Amino acid sequence: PFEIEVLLPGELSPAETSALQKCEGKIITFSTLRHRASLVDIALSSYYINGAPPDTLSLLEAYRMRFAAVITRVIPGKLLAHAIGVGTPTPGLFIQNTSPVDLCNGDYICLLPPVFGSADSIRLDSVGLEIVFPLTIPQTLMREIIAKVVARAVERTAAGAQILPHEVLRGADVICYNGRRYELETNLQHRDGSDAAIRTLVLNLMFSINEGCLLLLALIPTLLVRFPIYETISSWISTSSRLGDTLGTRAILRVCVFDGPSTVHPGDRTAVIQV
Amino acid sequence: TGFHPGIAFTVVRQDRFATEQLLYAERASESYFVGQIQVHHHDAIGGV
Amino acid sequence: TTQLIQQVSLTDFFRPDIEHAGSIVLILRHPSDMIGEANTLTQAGRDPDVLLEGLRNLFNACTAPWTVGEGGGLRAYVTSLSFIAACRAEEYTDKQAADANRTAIVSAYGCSRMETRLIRFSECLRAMVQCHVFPHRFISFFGSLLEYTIQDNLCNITAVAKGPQEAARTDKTSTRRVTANIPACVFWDVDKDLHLSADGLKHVFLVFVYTQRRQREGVRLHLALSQLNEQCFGRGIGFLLGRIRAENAAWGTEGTRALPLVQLSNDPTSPRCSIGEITGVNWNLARQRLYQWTGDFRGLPTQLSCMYAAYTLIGTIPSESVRYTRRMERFGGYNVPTIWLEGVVWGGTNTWNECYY
Repeated sequence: PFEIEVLLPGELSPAETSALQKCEGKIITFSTLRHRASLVDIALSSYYINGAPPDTLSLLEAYRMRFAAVITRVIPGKLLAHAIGVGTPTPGLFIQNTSPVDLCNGDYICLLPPVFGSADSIRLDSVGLEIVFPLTIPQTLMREIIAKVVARAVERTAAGAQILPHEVLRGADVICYNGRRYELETNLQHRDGSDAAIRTLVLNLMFSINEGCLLLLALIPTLLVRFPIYETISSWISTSSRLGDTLGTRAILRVCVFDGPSTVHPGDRTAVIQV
Repeated sequence: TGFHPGIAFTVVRQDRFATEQLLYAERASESYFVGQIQVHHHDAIGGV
Repeated sequence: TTQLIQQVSLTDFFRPDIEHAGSIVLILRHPSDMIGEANTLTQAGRDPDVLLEGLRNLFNACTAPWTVGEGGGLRAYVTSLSFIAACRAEEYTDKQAADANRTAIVSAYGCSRMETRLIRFSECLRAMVQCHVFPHRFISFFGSLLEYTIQDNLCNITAVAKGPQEAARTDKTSTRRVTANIPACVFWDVDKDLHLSADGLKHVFLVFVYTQRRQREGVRLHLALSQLNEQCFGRGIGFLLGRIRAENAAWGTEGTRALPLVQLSNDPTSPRCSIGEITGVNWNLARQRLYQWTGDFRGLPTQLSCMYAAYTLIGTIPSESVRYTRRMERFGGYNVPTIWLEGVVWGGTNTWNECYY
């Protein structure tokens, strides 16, 4: 009937201690279930096999299958930690706001680490270990965001492959919510994740859609005014089932602030709770 | 160009100057009644 | 284990004094993204001028233009559901009691200058439903409201996640136990197939009707009480609304043959053009002899315009032999229909699904 406490580096560099104190309020990912998770990040990108190591899917799966933890103040000599995953519940937890997007209480929220552009992270030269903070967004808004990202990537690929320009100005593309402006696809450079890791997934989705629409258009419509030809259909069904299973639904997070402020900005007093 | 006034006109000006206040009450002004106070336990955002 | 959320409210759009304790309220959201996405939602099938005029007159009728319009920061969060429930109860083949209940409601809570606002809201919602903007993505669920206080244009509205009906014991009135009464006159009768002995953990489905008729499109509140999962209920809503689904499909088709290419692709010795395509010397000179098929996309530009199912799995009850009871009371001269629903718990996540099978 005990708990697990993280290690405390005693007599460290003043810069390292200052950085740890500054990042103390930031969310810290939980360690492994059994003993410890220190070389997992290093070994995650070890199978480069003479090329870019696919790590987006692996990190997404790790974040979905791993819980979180809340750290406390640092005291020289003794360290205290709190965990509500498999240990004992705690009477309220304080976590600083991280996601710049506005959030509303009384609604179910999900967790999904972004992979487009850049994300906040902490890295130390003398440590060599980096931690990526996932962004928490509601599922309803997340679905629209990912759909818009997929559409923008598809249109960018079409423009880059067709040679001639094909972008048609359909109007303003600025999303405004509670006085906050959010502009997407404001640039067409330094795209290190647009067609690097999700390119294979979007290509598979596109070819599956193409084969399905061809198969239905072959004989299905009738009111409009040695090869069994089944292995391809079976493979398409298997890939569709696999992607549906790997899509996942991580709705376990919730926000509930007692008499909190209306506007929300990074650096406020929020609460963390589950359902 | 010239702004020749062919008709009369008026303007509206509003002012709001802060002022002090003096309070004085007699003995038979108001009374006070002490209620019942009890200790209750609640939940905070970081503890009890 | 107790969580509370505090929200602000206004007096010109909500009067907490009339409402009693134990009521159920739903939190809305500002249409900041909806006013921008309506252009894509309306699509080329309809025009966005009607929606623009509707939102313009809604903003004009709404008070405090300096706060609302682009953010729900200083707006009334809690909104009474009785008005919309009474408004949407017209198409229920039961109006004798509704008219009697609404005659006093209009006389007391309404009067003054409210008919114009009511008609404006009704036409705005009719235009929103007609244009298929899907405004149901802002409806949530909350617990009972047993506490209310207001001093000057500020209501300290508080709520809880679960329901402590069996453990509250406020003892602030002559009663000994708390209760939560909410009318359920819009409860759809779905017992025609479950009239037999069925007991257990019954599930409540919040189904929204989305009709696609001619100038009679609207969303009406509906309730259900039956122990079913997401598959059987979906199949029931699929093959039980067949007539209205077919009518909507026929109305929405506001407007092409087979092809033998499959046979020649299946048989061997098929004409393959890969080296020529790679070289590019016949990029366009080789495709001129192919099958054009004379395809046209004017037959059906969109297919998601026939959605009629918006059920949400919200609300659970483990009590056996469920049977609603309706009594008669008085609030000073006007009777109110109240249902005794106490000593129960609720919970679960929302599942907004758009089914058009």
